[PDB]
Amino acid sequence: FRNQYDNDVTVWSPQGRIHQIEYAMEAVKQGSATVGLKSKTHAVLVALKRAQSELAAHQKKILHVDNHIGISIAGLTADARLLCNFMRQECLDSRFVFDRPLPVSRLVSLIGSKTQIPTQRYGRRPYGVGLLIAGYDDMGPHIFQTCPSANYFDCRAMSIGARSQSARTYLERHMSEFMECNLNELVKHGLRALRETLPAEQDLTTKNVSIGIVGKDLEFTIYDDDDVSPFLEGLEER
Amino acid sequence: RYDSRTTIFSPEGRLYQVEYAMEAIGHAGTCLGILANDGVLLAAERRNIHKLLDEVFFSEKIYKLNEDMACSVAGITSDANVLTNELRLIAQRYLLQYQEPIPCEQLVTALCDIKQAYTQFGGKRPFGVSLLYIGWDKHYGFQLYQSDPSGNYGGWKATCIGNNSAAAVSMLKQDYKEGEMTLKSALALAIKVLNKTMDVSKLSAEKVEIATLTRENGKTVIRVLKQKEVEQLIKKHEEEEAKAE
Amino acid sequence: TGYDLSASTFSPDGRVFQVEYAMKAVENSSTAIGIRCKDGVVFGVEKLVLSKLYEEGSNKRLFNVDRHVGMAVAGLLADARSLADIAREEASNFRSNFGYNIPLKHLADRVAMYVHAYTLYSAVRPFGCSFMLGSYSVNDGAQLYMIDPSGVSYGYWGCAIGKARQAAKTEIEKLQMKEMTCRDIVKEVAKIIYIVHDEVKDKAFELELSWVGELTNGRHEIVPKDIREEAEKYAKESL
Amino acid sequence: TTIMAVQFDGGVVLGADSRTTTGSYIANRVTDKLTPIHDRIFCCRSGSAADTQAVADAVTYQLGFHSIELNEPPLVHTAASLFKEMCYRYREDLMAGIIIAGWDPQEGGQVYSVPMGGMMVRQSFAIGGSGSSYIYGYVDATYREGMTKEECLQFTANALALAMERDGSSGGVIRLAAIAESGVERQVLLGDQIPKFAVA
Amino acid sequence: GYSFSLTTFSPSGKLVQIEYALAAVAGGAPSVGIKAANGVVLATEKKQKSILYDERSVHKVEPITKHIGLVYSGMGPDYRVLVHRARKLAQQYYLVYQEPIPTAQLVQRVASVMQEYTQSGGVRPFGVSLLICGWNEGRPYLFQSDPSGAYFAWKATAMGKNYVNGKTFLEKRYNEDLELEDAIHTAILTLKESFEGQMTEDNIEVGICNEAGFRRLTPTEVKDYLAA
Amino acid sequence: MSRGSSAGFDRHITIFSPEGRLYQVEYAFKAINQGGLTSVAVRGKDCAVIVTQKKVPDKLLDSSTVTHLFKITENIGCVMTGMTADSRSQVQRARYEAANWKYKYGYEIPVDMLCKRIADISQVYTQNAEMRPLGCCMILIGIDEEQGPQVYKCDPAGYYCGFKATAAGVKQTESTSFLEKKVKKKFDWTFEQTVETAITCLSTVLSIDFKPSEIEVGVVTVENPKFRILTEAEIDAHLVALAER
Amino acid sequence: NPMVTGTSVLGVKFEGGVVIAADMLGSYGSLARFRNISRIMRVNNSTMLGASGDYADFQYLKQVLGQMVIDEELLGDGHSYSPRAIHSWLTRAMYSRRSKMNPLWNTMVIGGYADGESFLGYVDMLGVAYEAPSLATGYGAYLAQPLLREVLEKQPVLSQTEARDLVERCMRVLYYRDARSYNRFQIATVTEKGVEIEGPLSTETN
Amino acid sequence: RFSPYVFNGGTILAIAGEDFAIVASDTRLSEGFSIHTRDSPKCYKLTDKTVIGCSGFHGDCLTLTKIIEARLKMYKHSNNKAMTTGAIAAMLSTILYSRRFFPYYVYNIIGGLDEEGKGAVYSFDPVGSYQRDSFKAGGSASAMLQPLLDNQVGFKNMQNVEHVPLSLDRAMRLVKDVFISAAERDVYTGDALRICIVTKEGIREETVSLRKD
Amino acid sequence: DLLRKGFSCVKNELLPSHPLELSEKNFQLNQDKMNFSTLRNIQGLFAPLKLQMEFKAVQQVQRLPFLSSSNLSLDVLRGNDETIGFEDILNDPSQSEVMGEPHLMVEYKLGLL
Repeated sequence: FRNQYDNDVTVWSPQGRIHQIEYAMEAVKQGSATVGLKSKTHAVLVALKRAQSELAAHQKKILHVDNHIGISIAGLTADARLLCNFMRQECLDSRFVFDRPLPVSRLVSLIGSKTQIPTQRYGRRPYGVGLLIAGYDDMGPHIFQTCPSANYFDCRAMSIGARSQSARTYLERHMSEFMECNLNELVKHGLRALRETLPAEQDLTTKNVSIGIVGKDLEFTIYDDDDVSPFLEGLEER
Repeated sequence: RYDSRTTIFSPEGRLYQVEYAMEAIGHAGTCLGILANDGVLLAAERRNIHKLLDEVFFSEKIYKLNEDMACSVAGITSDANVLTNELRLIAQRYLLQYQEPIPCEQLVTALCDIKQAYTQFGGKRPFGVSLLYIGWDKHYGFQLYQSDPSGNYGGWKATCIGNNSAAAVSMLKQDYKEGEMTLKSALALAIKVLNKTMDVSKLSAEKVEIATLTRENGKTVIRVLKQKEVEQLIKKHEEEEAKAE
Repeated sequence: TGYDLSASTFSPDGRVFQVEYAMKAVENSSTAIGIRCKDGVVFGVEKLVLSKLYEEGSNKRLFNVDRHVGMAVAGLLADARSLADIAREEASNFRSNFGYNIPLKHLADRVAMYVHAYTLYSAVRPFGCSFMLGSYSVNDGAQLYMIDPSGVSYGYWGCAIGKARQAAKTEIEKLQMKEMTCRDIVKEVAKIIYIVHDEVKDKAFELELSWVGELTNGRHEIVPKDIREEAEKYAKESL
Repeated sequence: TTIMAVQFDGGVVLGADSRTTTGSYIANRVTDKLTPIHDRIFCCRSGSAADTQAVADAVTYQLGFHSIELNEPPLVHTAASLFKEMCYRYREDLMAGIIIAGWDPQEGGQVYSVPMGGMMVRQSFAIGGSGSSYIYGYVDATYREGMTKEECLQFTANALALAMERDGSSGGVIRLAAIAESGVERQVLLGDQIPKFAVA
Repeated sequence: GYSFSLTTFSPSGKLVQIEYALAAVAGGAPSVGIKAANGVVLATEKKQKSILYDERSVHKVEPITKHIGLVYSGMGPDYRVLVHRARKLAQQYYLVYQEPIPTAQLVQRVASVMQEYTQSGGVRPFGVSLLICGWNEGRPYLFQSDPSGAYFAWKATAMGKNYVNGKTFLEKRYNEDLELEDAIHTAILTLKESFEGQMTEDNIEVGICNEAGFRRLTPTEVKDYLAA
Repeated sequence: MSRGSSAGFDRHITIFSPEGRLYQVEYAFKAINQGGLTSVAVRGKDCAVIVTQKKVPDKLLDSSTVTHLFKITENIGCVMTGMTADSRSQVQRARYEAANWKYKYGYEIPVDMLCKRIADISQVYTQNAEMRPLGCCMILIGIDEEQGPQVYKCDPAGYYCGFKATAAGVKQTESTSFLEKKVKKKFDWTFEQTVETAITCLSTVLSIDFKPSEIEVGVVTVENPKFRILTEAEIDAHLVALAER
Repeated sequence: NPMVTGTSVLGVKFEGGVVIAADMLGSYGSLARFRNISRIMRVNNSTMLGASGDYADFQYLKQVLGQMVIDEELLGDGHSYSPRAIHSWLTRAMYSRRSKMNPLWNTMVIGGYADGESFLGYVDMLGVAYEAPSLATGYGAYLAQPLLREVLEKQPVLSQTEARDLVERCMRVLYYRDARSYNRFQIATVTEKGVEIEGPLSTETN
Repeated sequence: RFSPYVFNGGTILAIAGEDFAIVASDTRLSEGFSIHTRDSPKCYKLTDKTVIGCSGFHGDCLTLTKIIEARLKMYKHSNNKAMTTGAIAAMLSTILYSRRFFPYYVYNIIGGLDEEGKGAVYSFDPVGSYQRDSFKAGGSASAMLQPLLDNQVGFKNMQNVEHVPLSLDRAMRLVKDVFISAAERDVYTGDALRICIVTKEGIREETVSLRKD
Repeated sequence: DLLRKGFSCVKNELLPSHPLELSEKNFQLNQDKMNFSTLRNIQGLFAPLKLQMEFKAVQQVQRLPFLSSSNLSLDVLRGNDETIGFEDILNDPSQSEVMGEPHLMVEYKLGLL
């Protein structure tokens, strides 16, 4: 009994509720699992590449943004690539003007505003992609996750995408011991978190995991295929 | 698929908005024009038959666009006013460019371009006005032109637009001395046509707006026929049909 | 019904429904109370911890819109944050044009008309949030104003917006807020928040305070922590 | 053109000459250079007449609107800032030097001295216009603190007389205005009343 | 169906939205205009019935220039906008040509403005039909402006509610021979034929236009006229 | 583009009813009644007075800052009835227009010109496709110089008119009847046969006697032509003057 | 073209912070019109600023540059405009204003102490920006920069007292040998504790 | 009434060998008859294999070096590789020409390794006509430096001399000596000498002293 | 690099024909900015947003650009319904005196070209 109200984003349901935003959430549940835990010194983004095509190189979840900011996308590729361009523009302008790396906690607010603007005007759709922002600045690592609802959260660990509730449960069960970890153990925890989403019949191969790390002295470096062998090896069986 | 937006092709090819635009024409006053060897006339039915009206000034459907060519309207009269203003402005613009009076086809096509632009990119009501053009130019001499809200047009030797158009055109096809008629022979023919397309009411000079165009002494003459000439033409046709018995 | 698909539509009985859904939208968000006392105004929200993974301080609802002006919101976080950003620009413009700080009563009228201006067009939709502006200055004492999604701006001694505004208002009516100081008011604020909170559905919230007034030299601030724990405790033994 | 203002205890006293030259000819000799921005706030206009007049009218527009919106008498500093904005954005196209001065409940008598260029600075006494150069020294030597209304008026009249006798773009009658809490008490010093100093 | 757009010709090809503004005018307050041999009278019917309403404030027979005045029957605010832009048009013409605007030209321009709302989409046609009086080199002028943008020249006509019977009443009551002093009286009779409330002092507003220019009758003069 | 004209006779603003009556305008009139407040304005020959309810359905609310009497300019004041946000927006528009008039024409705007300007602005809303009439009616008062004391009233339709004494709100028609009986009967109303008239109207139409906290009075007089809001004491003084006999 | 100008701003690094100074006067040409204006800003809790040239443009900068500091401090994240960041932003602002042929007629001296390392930057009307242990503007660059550089080349690291005294001596030199100068100058000193402006300071000479 | 330009002085020099590309510049920032500072190097590091050195108006030097760095980052983002030397030179020519009617009063010389690792030097002009040269000098002292480089590197006007390939050590000796000579006669050159040695193993910087007067 | 339209260039022109060229030609936008700054500074951001928001939907549907237009509702939204100036009498758009092909002029209005 709400078919008239769930078509345009500028129409409140007679329950105090915008159905279009809630439908924009449902795009995030169509990507693929990706995990963004952090430690006291570093922040990592473990993502699972899409094995939906075959014989064709998988999509590119982790995206370089700046020397100290990296993102992981779990939504519409169009909106993801449209937001990453804006992010790059903001960081470039910040380094051009103030000659300082743009702090993560302000770039995220800029994202929030820019993604809120379409949520209110007619003839537009909310940005149907959820981000995972790993960054380092004067206050150490940060992990911010963005929703299509123009609502950004500050997270010590989060997973978004298909079946990400399993990863969230696992991280919630192991959040305490994340602050004190060397890079190896942090990446192993993230790999395990991504692993608890997959069906038990498949394991994390080197062709579908895309670790990307930033921290104190390490720039945001994306580790693609076989190069992720050092991180992935030593991972115990379930 | 249906009657909306003036920019939708029905699933059968027909622009329904324009087909409806060419429906209001079927209600306005009958207007016809006849081409003769030595001149052009443009007769029209003045359906403001109410007696309290004034200002018989030169026209109610017979406008003059420039020194050479004149116009007649049919349909939504306000859009007709807009179109006549645009025609006068276009004619003056061409005269400003080339310092010669505009050839009739030039102006007819210039207007039809606008009228078609309204049956395309838009969202606005197409002009529900069908016109008639009479004029002269050195390129082809006497010319007569028709137009539809669709933006289509064509040169006609003798035509009629408005109420009872079909019967008028049928009689004109069967009745025309094509290529070898003088002026007021065509005037008698036009009176016969209007006598065909009466209402119940028999016509009189209070219900007719004949106007004529003439090639004389190097200057073009558009004199709207006055009372006496029209009544005399009416008696003439009346006797002619009387002895036709 | 049928007259509720756009803000530019009056119902046959004369009610713009697509602003009354917005005023009924804020009842989806958790409560937020702000009390005005002799020295200043103190806020407090039943901030929901959606999951334990979130940092202590994500989803803040106590934005600072200017040095001397606070803000506590309720409703859609995105739209409320956008309005907080808009108010941050009114204060800046007023300072740039007239040198001194923007009066609170003027700021609440600068923004309320903005929220209203989105409530009379078919293109845009009304804001789905309500918020309280708080401030203090020696010239004019402490002021508190509230803006519903409809754009109505009134000043309040005690205010409460959220899914349980009624219980919160009932409990606020039990204080002589005109005769108290922030030091003694924060304790009562925590008491109200725990009294009004419904635990059965909303475990794991995070009480979040802020005051501005005489005791902080008229500058908006999140409450220093030790005070937050003393208020947390005080609300606990009372419950 | 020797507009002048002094802040006394509890209010301000303005002062101006009345002479609008268009070269060496005296186009207008009873000009009122004390345009009232508000009920208790005044400006003094120096420079090109048109620019100052237009700026004063624009400022009184904006300030009346602002006062209505705030439902309070405006602060003198608010009018000073409004003058500063217009005189600074269009600093190239304007030749205005304004001596905004008035009274408001909060800060008492204030004298701001927006010069040609867009500065806004507070002064215990502010002078401007072409003839002010010939009385800089006098006002520096004679000004004291805590002056009452009456001796402030006498000081203003003396300074203006000294300027008008020397400068050619300054002369005529001396228009004064003693703004205080109660209200403005304007006066015009004309003919004999102008202080005279014995020429050698 | 099809009665929603203002830009959708019916299958019968007749514009239903303008069809409706005519009904709004026909549901308005009656107005009568008469061309006498040396002048024109416009008289209109006042709905300011309650004693609290004032006459010192709002007027219906409202002037354009020294020699042109209007009267309407329809929606008052739409009138006020139309009269404001008619004043614009008259002054524009007077600046361009140092000449008082001819009545016919003002009618044509106002009619064009009115039509410009009939075919735009996303607006509505004016809910008023105007009656315009004027005096240009020694002959009176009277025009009626249809909301579609059409304009007509009338020797005498009635408009607003109950106009068809006012149109018929003017039939066997009008001719060349009537002149302004008698035109006033016959227009008054035409109004009270359907006044429904037995007029007094200011139940009506009357305007005249001879070479002394357009002039609104003061209530005392109307009172003089209602005496007979 | 915009959402589109909602399809329906009463769905949208510019669409016309079959007998040519805008509906959203009349729903806007019936939106005035939201709130329950009603207002009364009367004038003698040397004073104009506006009186309205002050209903505060709570005690947390700062009664000082809740109000409906706004000062447009120093000589012009208004009382707004209807939906509050639109009322305050229209107050902003009034203040801006009145200041602009003085800026452009060099003298204080007369009350009639202000009411006419705002009626013009409000009518425009009744002609476009997403603007909405403000569900709030204005009642201005003031003295210009010589025209006399004036009391005017706008409305969402864009209409405005002169009133010797008017009212607006829910209990409006009955107030109109009482006020008509008032004006029929005796009309000196110097300053006292004034406000006792307005307060008596408001009470007799509404309920038993008011007490000074529920009444909001603003006055302008010929020898004091500045909008003064009467304080809680002097309003109470007039209240006992009702009681004192 | 400027109308009311300021003469000179001096600034010298020292161990623990940065001290800068500028006299209090605005010249309306050859005239000392305003004799109590201040030409030293405290940007935030780590960076001050001084400026010479048109004073109205300096006030415009005070309006703008001040405003960004509030705009970030309301956010309450904790990142703050480091002194180098303000210097870069000012450089960009004046280069942009120059490129439109509407220059901000000023020559600032940004000084600040953050992260244990002092900072001293120079920006002029044309966007010529650089860093140096000692700065000077106007005829400060001819009459005070030579003494500052002479003292610095022998001893490269100065204490607070020696730096303040060196600035005072340079101010005496400027007061003697600069036409558009006044004997009432302000000294602003930044350390770990925060910006500190003493004034007015005279020059009691023999 | 407002000179949008001012000459800050400064000299640059580049040499392209076989495995290296020297870029050197004095570090004196001047204006009219004053020394703003003595420690303002005029060589900036762009990429691990390419070094730019600008001279002339310092404001445009700063703006241009920041625009260039931003453009390298944009190229890295869109194309997913660090720019080659030739690509950077072509970009710089385009950037300089975009202000043809408000020129960047800067003289630029690109020194670095091309795709195959051999040295390459590109010399520009204030509006972006670039070309490949084996060596170059620009700025105030360019007129003093270029003839000597023609003699010693290009072996111009000498007869019966073995054309030894230019070694890195001899290149350093030559650059240091030519700037020692230049500091003597040119007033805009001195106070230090920042030399960047662009090799396949990175970019290592040597700095020596000149006449301080 | 084309023509058949007057080689749309004007690059030689650049500099205004007069200090009163661009300012007087676009004083409409200049007055818009004057009033908006008057309203942003004192009234709010809501009032300029309203004025932009309305002025958008008074121009969207008046008439196609190749025909003359009156723009009524815009005039009584700004004070121009009783203030008439030099832009109303000199070269009125009714007799625009220069026109192109209808279509080609109605597309750019939205911006196809």
